[PDB]
Amino acid sequence: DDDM
Amino acid sequence: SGISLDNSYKMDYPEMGLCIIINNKNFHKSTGMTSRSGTDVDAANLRETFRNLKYEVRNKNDLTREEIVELMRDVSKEDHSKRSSFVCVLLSHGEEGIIFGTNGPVDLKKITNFFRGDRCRSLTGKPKLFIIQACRGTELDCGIETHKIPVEADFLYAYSTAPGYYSWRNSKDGSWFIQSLCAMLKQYADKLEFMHILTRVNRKVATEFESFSFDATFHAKKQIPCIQSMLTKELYFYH
Amino acid sequence: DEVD
Repeated sequence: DDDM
Repeated sequence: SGISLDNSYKMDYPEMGLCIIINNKNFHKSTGMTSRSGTDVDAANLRETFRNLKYEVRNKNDLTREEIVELMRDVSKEDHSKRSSFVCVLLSHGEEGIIFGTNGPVDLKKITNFFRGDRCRSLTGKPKLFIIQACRGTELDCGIETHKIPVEADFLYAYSTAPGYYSWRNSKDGSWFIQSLCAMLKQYADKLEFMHILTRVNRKVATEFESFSFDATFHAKKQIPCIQSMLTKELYFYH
Repeated sequence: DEVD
């Protein structure tokens, strides 16, 4: 899970 | 076979492991904490740096104290059987023993405890690296002109600053420590053991940075990072 | 330069  | 030596962590599992990056820039007004400009520069630097070391990087931005704890709990509950190591980078406000979520403090010990040898079995005997860019107090450095293992074993805490001290961040270039960490990892990760890399980081921060401020209290100050190693072997990022 |  990645925001960036 | 012939003579075998075992002074180095096994880093040839199928995966290098996870690199969790927690980047807190914007804080809830009620806390009274200011925004951490420059920290996005840091987070992207780390993402690229660790990507090149073959870590599965997860960037997380602006987490509450509850979200921080929940993330670490969930990550510590993954199966790390096929991974060589674990890395966690914390970028936030802090004080000694504490890192801030967007709405309040988190005890550093609460975070790392999730990964204790007895609570995260698939990381037992593997290196668990915590890289912490955050204040550890309010002191300023004026400088001077020139069959069982311990549950706390196999941790390395790479602090940006000495116990009790402020940590410095440049709003354009990023934090002094993370700037230097990434440069030294890029240049030496394929050559040097990690402790020796972190010593080069120490020298870089100590010699190449010095604060500039219109405020005399904060002008011309220095910084030395702090390596806290509970590792039991040498750590090389190659094999 | 800013402190954290």
